[PDB]
Amino acid sequence: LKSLSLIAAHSHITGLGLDENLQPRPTSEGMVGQLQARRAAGVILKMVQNGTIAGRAVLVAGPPSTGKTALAMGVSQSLGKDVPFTAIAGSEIFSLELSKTEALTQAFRKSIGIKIKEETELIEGEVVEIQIDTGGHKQGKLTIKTTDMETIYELGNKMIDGLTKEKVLAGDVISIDKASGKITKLGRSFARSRDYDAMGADTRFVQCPEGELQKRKTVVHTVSLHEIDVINSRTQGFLALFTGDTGEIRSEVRDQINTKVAEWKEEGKAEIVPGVLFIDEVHMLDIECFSFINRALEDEFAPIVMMATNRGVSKTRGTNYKSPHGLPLDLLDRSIIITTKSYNEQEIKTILSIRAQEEEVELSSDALDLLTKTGVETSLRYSSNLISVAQQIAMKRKNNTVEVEDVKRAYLLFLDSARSVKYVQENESQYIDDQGNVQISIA
Amino acid sequence: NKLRETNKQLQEEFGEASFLNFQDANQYFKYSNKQKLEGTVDMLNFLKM
Amino acid sequence: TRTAAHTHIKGLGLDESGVAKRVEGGFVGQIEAREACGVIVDLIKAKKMSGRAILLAGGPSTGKTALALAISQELGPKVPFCPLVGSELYSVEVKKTETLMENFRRAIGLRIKETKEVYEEVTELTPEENPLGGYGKTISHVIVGLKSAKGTKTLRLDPTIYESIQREKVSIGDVIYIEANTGAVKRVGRSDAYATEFDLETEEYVPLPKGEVHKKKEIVQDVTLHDLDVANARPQGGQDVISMMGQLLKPKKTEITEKLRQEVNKVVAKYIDQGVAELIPGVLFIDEVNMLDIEIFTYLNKALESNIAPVVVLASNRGMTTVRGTEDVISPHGVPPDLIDRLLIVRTLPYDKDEIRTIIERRATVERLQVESSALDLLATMGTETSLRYALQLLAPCGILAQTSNRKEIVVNDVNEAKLLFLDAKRSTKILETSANYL
Amino acid sequence: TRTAAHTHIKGLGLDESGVAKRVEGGFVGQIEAREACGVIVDLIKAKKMSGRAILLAGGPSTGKTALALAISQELGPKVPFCPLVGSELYSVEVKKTETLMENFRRAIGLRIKETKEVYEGEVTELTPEDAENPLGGYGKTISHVIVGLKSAKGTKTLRLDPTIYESIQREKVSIGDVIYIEANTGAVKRVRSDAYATEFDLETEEYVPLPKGEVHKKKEIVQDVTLHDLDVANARPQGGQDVISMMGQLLKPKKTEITEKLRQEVNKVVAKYIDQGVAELIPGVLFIDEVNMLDIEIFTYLNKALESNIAPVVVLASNRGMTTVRGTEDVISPHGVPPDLIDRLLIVRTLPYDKDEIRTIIERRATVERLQVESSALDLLATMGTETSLRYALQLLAPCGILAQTSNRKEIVVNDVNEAKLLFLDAKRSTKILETSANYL
Ligand SMILES: Nc1ncnc2c1ncn2[C@@H]1O[C@H](COP(=O)(O)OP(=O)(O)O)[C@@H](O)[C@H]1O
Ligand SMILES: Nc1ncnc2c1ncn2[C@@H]1O[C@H](COP(=O)(O)OP(=O)(O)O)[C@@H](O)[C@H]1O
Ligand SMILES: Nc1ncnc2c1ncn2[C@@H]1O[C@H](COP(=O)(O)OP(=O)(O)O)[C@@H](O)[C@H]1O
Ligand SMILES: [Mg+2]
Ligand SMILES: [Mg+2]
Ligand SMILES: [Mg+2]
Repeated sequence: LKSLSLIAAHSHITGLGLDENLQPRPTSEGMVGQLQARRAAGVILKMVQNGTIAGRAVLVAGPPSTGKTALAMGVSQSLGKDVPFTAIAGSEIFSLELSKTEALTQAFRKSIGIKIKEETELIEGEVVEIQIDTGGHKQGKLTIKTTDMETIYELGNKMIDGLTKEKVLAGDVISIDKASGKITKLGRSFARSRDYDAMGADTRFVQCPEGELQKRKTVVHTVSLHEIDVINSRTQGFLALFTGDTGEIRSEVRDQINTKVAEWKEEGKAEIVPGVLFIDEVHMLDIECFSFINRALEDEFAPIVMMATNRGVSKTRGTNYKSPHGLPLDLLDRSIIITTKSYNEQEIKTILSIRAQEEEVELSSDALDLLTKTGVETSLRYSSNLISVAQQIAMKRKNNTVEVEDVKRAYLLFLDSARSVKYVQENESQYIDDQGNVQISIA
Repeated sequence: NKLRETNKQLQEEFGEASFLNFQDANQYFKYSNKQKLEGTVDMLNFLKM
Repeated sequence: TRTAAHTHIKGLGLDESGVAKRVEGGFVGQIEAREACGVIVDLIKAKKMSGRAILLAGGPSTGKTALALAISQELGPKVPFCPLVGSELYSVEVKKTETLMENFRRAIGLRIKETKEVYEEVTELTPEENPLGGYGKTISHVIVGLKSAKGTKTLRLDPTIYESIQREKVSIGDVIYIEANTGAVKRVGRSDAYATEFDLETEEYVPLPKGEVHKKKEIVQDVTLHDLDVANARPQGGQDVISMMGQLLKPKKTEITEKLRQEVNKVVAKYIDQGVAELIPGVLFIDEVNMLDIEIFTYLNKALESNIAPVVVLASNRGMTTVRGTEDVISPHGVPPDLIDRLLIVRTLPYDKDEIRTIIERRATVERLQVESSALDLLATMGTETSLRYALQLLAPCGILAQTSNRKEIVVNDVNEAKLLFLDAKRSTKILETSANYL
Repeated sequence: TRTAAHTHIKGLGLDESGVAKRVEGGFVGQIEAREACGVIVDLIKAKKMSGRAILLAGGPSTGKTALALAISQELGPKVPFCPLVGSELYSVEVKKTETLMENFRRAIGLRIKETKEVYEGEVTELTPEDAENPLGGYGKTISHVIVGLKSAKGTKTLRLDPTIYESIQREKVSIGDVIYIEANTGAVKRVRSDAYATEFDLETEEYVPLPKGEVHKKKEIVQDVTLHDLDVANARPQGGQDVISMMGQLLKPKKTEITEKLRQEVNKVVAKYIDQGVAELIPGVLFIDEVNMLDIEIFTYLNKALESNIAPVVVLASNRGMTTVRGTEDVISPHGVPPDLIDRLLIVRTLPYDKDEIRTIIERRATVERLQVESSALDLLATMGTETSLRYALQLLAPCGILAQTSNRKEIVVNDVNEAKLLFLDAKRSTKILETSANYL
């Protein structure tokens, strides 16, 4: 209902096609193939909603375009609401106004959620009439009214002073805290609704409340730990969640608020919920961040952390050795690896068909087969991008269907990555080299 | 709905002010009703926005 | 009446049914690229599907920037268009990825509609008392009157508006317009009715407004979400503490959080669901993308799978180079292969002698200059021999030399002298390598 | 009800006279390391001399962090413990040395204990007792002020010095409803009685009850803070509308280079207070995990700082061998620590476990999280725990429990762990796949 989306790169993924005993369906909710990875993801999910053990590291491997982010999107859709899911890439950790360790700590505190229950008692929209008086400390007893309920209440000097600030005719209905708080204007009644030829932005006509004004209602409140720390970081820091100037909060609010949340949990009025923190593009990161993650995995309030990468054995950012998987061996020791194999021709056909129907594109069978053949030759993302341009060129030819020749025209229009590489190889002199050498004189 | 009823009241009052010098010539109270009706209905449209 | 290597490109010159002729829109040659880019314009104009990227490759002086400008012209002045270069991403105030995110949000715009009823000299004003309480003194009501042109009308209001107009410091006999939405009123000025009240004055004469006592006008506004979230985050106000502090705070932009993005997305979603707002996806242009870095490229992938990602177009001229930040990664156009897998490639080709000659003709025509046939024919000779841009720039000094000897047209010896006066790259480096006096 | 690789360690499990048994405190194996850690615990408990440091070396997953956590548990909830990692020392706001020094001081705490004497209750009548003026005068000269007292389990009546006339000038509670006075210092404190809650249908102040217990109370107050909090509060401003306070309210108070003169002043005041017999300083323990991430500048500043008077006892952890310490390249050193720093502290050696130790560890891990594992499945778990790693086996328990839950069986079976091992790959198999393929994986 609140989908402002035009599309998404993977919007067909809505949960995981599992069942009672967690068996991956062959095709369900924009997801095809890689059954073992889906079963592992379902196991991790059930672990997450178990919510009884923390500090687990799970790593997702695979070649490019294998759909490792597809699993993350699927599990995020599966868990849905009431559980935080922070999708963070590896590049935003580099801030020049905040230590990388501090940013990682903020992310970790973000992924943990806490809900609390609180109950307020208040009389709403019942202040009817003010009977001022002998003199001094006047209006010591005035009635209250709703559309269905009335009562007379006596007022003291303190309540007289409270009413003195922003005095009202009391012919309207005003809500005042019976819980020894303050007053809150609700608006104006219908009697004076036709009293102004011009309007403002201070008071608006308000309905007379229905039922008894007195009400002691309880409210649940959900918030993550990072916000609850930043709110006590300074005298007032509600802008920090908006402006973004956290300011590297010192490690005194953290432990004291951990003790506070433990006390709240023991009182039973607050319930914690361990969310999932997902990190895409992990292979670029500093070794200091890796060690900090190594330690932070041991914390009691450690959310489930899932990593995604595609590089194999390569240099790590911060060292001079080509470590396998792009990560230090220590981190690999304390993690769980879920490899993903390549994709198949039938899987390619199903994925391309799902993409085509996602953007409500009518596709001829032969054009779909040609797209599958190309996606076997080149990457599948190539055809998953060419589908839209083929639809556009078919529209330009005034035929609703995507004929084969339209797809061929789209293919001939845009170069393949390999085709572009080959053409550059043929025309090295024309382009500019890495040594600053280039030729522009044809003759 | 009441103010739309006042629109209808204006219509029955005088033809959206068409019959002012021929029908409403000798009655001024209905004139003062007609000034209120459309103004208040436009104000209540503003109130609904 | 001035140009800088452009502004003679009027659109893409693509006819109906997607066809490009030879000479149109100040554009010649490279038909297939224009066809493809027109298809891209159609896709953007569909406004259905967003989040794509397209990179075009070619040699120097090929018309890539011209292609992008043709795209922007074809789209029109309604859809936002944010040109950019790789270097501007770097900053000393916030992260590179963050600045990329402000640009990303700046690319997409939104058109909003709203109607306003306003009331517009002033006949009189008078407040109406016993507060029936501990308050000192107040007025039960305030009655005022507005003159305007299309008849006058009295007005009854609350002493809050009386206070506001008192703070506006407006004379009793004056012209006033009052906002019905919130009650904000500003001093329009001394109305024309009370002209020459004294011999000498300073207040503006402010001719009396011609219209009804109350006027309703329709306002259509086109803004981007980037203005929206910075407006949300930045505080406002008058004398309140944070207001003065921000007034003296040197408001440097700092790391807009994603919570504002979620909130504004929710609000605009419910507004477009109501049907008052319409979202217009834009196109963001990054010229000379080889200057970016690995971090920017990876976060570019991540932002490219985002929900409200606008269509972006990339430009480069590098070949089998090594992408900055690393040294072991040799990739075409200095773009990492994972990013290359995520967009399309449009090829562009060098021109010929005939095409260069036609470019010279067009460029001479737009600047209101006369070129002799033989002079233009020889201009094409070192246009091909050295470069197109050298001959393109040579034209204005030749025109100046023609102005020297009082002749509107341009002759062969004039351009020969111009070539002798100003050297090209090849001749300059020849002199540099020949000499040994630090030159 | 949740754990993360730890919290099953209940202290060090060291008996009297320093002896460690096999199974205790969730700890098995590495007897001598536990003995040395208990020795260090006793040395810290001596609270006599400070500045000593110790580093412990070993292979990965050898329980170093477990040993540190056990030490922290043994010390108790009074002496402060400051966990830290080498990377956390870096910052973009202050110097690294400033962060190190402030953490050093954050390690050491201070306990202050004191007692106050208070008379409280309900006052039947608040009226001073007039008397003749000793000097030739007139009017009314108060000699004493009688104060009524009324509390649950104890009630009296007493009189006070008429100097409280200014104290009684502003209380705004009631006619002697609930009061709070001091003997030596006097003063008053607004505290209405619950007996008048229902007399008014509305009330914006929650009625307070009468004091319970003796009408006079001698209650003690104990506070435990660190000197870092002390001099942070000393440096940080306070107050309300004054210029400095309002400026700091919008200044985003980033920490910046607390000067040494404040350190000297707080040292002087705490010294004079402990000499006064009212304060007791408690040296703490500070933990730098994964010290190989540090740099030469931090190492040299550490060498300088550990010679200071109030340097707390620190514990260092590393798992490097013949490595090159960061910052430089020519310095080859064990554990990536410069030799001069090594010369200033002792080394504790840890040793790898065996098959039986790994099996016992897996048994403890199964028991703590309320799981049931068959003996054959447990033995198999031990088999690839030895074959690949202990941490992989420890992590694999939860997925096996999930698979068992899928088919509705509380226990765990061999084929369950076979399926779990098939689903989740270890490091060696993963790098085998990585080296076999050529599609960028
Ligand atoms: N198994 C799959 N089921 C459905 N869609 C898939 C699958 N694998 C890949 N895709 C599609 O491929 C696109 C890109 O996949 P992505 O996760 O970015 O690849 P990588 O694993 O290289 O990150 C996604 O939009 C997704 O829709
Ligand atoms: N077909 C064309 N018609 C008109 N002008 C052109 C054409 N091709 C290139 N130009 C000129 O070339 C310039 C753009 O060069 P461009 O190809 O963008 O350089 P680069 O290849 O370095 O991006 C523009 O000023 C434009 O006037
Ligand atoms: N004797 C032991 N008793 C209980 N748990 C142990 C023991 N030895 C190691 N562990 C486990 O090993 C983990 C700590 O590994 P550790 O040796 O600290 O790694 P590193 O060598 O990298 O510091 C803890 O989760 C703990 O449960
Ligand atoms: Mg990888
Ligand atoms: Mg160009
Ligand atoms: Mg350890």
